[PDB]
Amino acid sequence: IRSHSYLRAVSE
Amino acid sequence: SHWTSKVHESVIGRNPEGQLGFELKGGAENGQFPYLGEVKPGKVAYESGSKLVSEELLLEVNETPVAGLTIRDVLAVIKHCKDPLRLKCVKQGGIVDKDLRHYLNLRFQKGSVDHELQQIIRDNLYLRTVPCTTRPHKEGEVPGVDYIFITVEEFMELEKSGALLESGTYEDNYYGTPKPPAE
Repeated sequence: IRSHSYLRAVSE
Repeated sequence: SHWTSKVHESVIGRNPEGQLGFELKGGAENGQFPYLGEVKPGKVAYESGSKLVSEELLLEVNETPVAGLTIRDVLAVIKHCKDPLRLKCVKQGGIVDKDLRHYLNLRFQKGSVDHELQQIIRDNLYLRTVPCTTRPHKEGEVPGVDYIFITVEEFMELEKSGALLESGTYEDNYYGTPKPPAE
């Protein structure tokens, strides 16, 4: 589903 | 203590009319966990084991995770389950609340039960949503499908209104997941 950039933006 | 410390499995049947004994509320379209309405004593057909208070968050049905889905999807999972229904639920109070935005901002220890559940919930919400970004469209992407391409101005209006359930930043742009449509 989500891209690498999206997941790096939000993951914590 | 853990977000998931009060999680339990309650087992129910549907009544003759095919109803649960309680209403489902909330859902990702409302920016919420699915959660129970009022649970009146006597109204629910339990099998042996744990029982439900009013307004518990519903996490799973027959080992299908439903938190992060819309109410329609939750009802669709339930319609394809055979009795008895095993519901994994957690009562609201303290750190546990039906608001998905607040939940998805919580930071849990990597590998924890709390973290694994949060990832499962995010995966569910991602099945139902197109992300928004303020970065420009690139070759190969389909607007409306891969991303909603919006301005910073627009993104901040959505943040302010609570329409984004999750947001972050990467390489000078904003990224987020809006509430899915109701239907």
